[PDB]
Amino acid sequence: IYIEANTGAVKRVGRSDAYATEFDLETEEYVPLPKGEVHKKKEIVQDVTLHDLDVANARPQGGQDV
Amino acid sequence: KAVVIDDPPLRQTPEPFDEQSAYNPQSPIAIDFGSSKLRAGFVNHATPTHIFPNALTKFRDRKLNKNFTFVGNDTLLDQAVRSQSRSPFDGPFVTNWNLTEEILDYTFHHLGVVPDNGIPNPILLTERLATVQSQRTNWYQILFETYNVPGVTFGIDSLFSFYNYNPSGNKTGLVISCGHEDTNVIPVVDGAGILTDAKRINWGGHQAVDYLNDLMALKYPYFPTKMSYLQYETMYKDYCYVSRNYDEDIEKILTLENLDTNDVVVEAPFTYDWRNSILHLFLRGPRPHDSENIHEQHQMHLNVERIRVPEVIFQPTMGGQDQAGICELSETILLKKFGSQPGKLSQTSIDMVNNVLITGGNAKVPGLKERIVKEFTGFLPTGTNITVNMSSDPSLDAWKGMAALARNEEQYRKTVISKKEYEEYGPEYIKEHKLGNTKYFE
Amino acid sequence: TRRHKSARQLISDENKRINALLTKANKLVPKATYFSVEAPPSIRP
Repeated sequence: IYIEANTGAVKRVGRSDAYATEFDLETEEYVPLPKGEVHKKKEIVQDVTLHDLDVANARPQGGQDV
Repeated sequence: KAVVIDDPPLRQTPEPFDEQSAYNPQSPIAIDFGSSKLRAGFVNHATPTHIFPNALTKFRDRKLNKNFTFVGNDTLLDQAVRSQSRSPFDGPFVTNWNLTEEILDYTFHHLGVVPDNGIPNPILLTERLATVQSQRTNWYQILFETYNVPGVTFGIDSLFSFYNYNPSGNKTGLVISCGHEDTNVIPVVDGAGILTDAKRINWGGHQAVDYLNDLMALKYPYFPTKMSYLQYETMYKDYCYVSRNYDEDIEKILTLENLDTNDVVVEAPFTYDWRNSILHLFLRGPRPHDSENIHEQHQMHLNVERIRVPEVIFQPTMGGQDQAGICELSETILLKKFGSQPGKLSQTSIDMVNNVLITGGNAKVPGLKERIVKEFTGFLPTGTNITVNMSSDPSLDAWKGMAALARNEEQYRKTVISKKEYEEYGPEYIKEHKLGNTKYFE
Repeated sequence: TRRHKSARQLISDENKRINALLTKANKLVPKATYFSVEAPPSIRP
């Protein structure tokens, strides 16, 4: 999976590589295990404009997040 | 890069026997009834004095009564008596007990002990885990009423190894033995080997050489000469190592840039592009096949899959045994037992992780240590410090466990059984000392 | 008298002895036998 602590986004990468021979053929995309640490923290800078904000919170039809 | 041939022969020992006449009638005898190697010696010496392959031959010679040259490296003196040599030690445990009496009679000659009644000294015995009760009754007979020993204790040799490298006797640690015939993982708490929690793998090293023989026979069904089983152990001890990770190596193990350094070819004793064909690379390696050459018909192109025969310890499913590997046993022991849960290690589990000892005759293969530490840090939580220890000779350390218990006298009195206790309790009696076997029931 | 008895037969009558002891006991979980210390099958494929 993918979990971001602040936002809360949950993204499923796929089934693990050690679970690849439970069946000889199935739809589960088998991705390998990640080679790094589970927890990764880094800092970024977000360059937004004022107009990005005004079109963010003025939607005639909402649901910009989904 | 020219092809080099490798010879598979083992020479003979011209000096098989040596002993000393002087001895101490009070100092006990340290013994190790090893499957691959019998080890013998006194108490005061740090290293075992006599190492022998635990094998005998009944050499038959006409005109001279047909009973000659029984036990020792004198079996290795001639190739013929080496071939007829019969190790009595079977799968679980030995089958032929008077053959064992011949071995004990031979080593009692080779400590130079002058016989006083049966035996005037305590005997320090090694014994496999979870022994069948009939086997221990036969041990009680062959010691007490056949050899008149004052005292005999027997326990698991790897537990004595664990005691030997942590001689306080109360440490918490994990011991993984890879012996000749079986291999096992024993958890130890407070210096006491908790034998309800241990698990045993029915592979060892005997079945590893058997697997190497079977793969090399099926790879070349039309090989001209037959290759000996001693030569199979020479080939196994020489060219074998454990992968850091088996899963990504096997895709790369027949790539052409790999075969330059991976593949080493063995010469048996005697007197449609190839780059596209993976059978050509599997069978004949990185040099083009010369189908007329008598060298190539006797060339043993192994090391294409040298990784496969050691790797079956971690996965016994290629060995045919439906038993979980060493990694899964470590998962269950370190994350589900002694009060530890996945995500929260108990303190005993952390102390077991901090002291991990591996030992045995099958630990001489390179690459086991890094694979063990990487597999351990695969499932343990981050920041858990892992310390794994190796010997100079992992096989020889059980004898140093004998010497260590012989030194520690106040611990030595607890393990030692007596003739009086044996006759009072019968052969169905075992002292539940911590460095040895426990009762079958509570 | 001493004959070679098969190691498989040794495991067999050890199993028979524990089966006899358990069947006369229940009508007592074994703490540590040769069968109980055998490793179980794996759980991952």
